[PDB]
Amino acid sequence: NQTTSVAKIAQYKRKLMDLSHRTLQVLIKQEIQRKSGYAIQADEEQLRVQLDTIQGELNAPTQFKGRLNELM
Amino acid sequence: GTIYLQHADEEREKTYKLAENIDAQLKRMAQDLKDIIEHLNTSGAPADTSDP
Amino acid sequence: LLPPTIYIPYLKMLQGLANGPQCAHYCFSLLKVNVSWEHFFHSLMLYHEHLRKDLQKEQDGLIAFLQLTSTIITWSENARLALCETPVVVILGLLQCSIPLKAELLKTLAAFGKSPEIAASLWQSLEYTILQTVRIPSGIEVELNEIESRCEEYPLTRAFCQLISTLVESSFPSNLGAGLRPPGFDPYLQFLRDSVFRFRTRARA
Repeated sequence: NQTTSVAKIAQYKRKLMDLSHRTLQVLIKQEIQRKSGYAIQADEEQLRVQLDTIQGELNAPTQFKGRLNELM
Repeated sequence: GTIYLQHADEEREKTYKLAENIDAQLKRMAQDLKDIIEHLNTSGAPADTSDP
Repeated sequence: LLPPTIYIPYLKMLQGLANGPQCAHYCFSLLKVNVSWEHFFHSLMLYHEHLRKDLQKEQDGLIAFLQLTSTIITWSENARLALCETPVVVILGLLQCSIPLKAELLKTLAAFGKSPEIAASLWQSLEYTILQTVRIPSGIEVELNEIESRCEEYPLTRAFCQLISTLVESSFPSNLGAGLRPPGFDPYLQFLRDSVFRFRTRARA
């Protein structure tokens, strides 16, 4: 029972992550449609500062290129 | 449907759409990194993987 | 008699005295000529500052102040303009503050509203006072939201309706709300969808 039941645990976990993505996506669209309104800012920019940082960090440059495929 | 029967436009939505892709993107990357690590592990002794 | 409580009952007693079109006129003169109306608005203005700067006793005093202004302004004539210009500006300012009171000032404002063309200052106050906080997208709902946010409680709405009933009686400015939003009177009627749609489900006949 246990050895081939790992299946349910793994399946459950992936389902969890997909539901998390949809949860987040629904959570996010409830903050664009009710929320503009065009009110939205304040706290938002701080979110937005964090997000900016992380995003092109990543980008750019540096990382990607060099590293991932000197490694591959 | 309701919002559509309104003046118009939608906005400041894109940022979120960016956030989710941004949050999503690395998830993409963790997989790739996983896809690497396994390969590295795979590169390692032959004639018998099944040994002790 | 200065004591806040005596002062507020004095205001109430006079309201009772103001009853005839004729009596109302005397009450008008009492303050104007032989406490003056100006002192009264001043008190309201002061309370307003204290309230906002801060962010029962006052409610007693203010409620009385309004009850009195309302009683006279209703039973008056050309005089209405004079009181209108003066409590109108101050009353508008008071309305911005939360206050329990909001409705009441709206009722008084309405009394002030004149029959003629010179509605305009009042319409601007109202539109500005719905429009200011709200962020309106280009849709309809956002507009409704502006009203809903401000006119939170039942008294607020009833007062609002009385004021609106008065202003709408016979006229308003062209391209109202110009600059801030899609112009025109239409969004106000939409708001009523919020109201008389809801009415069926009142509390409280």
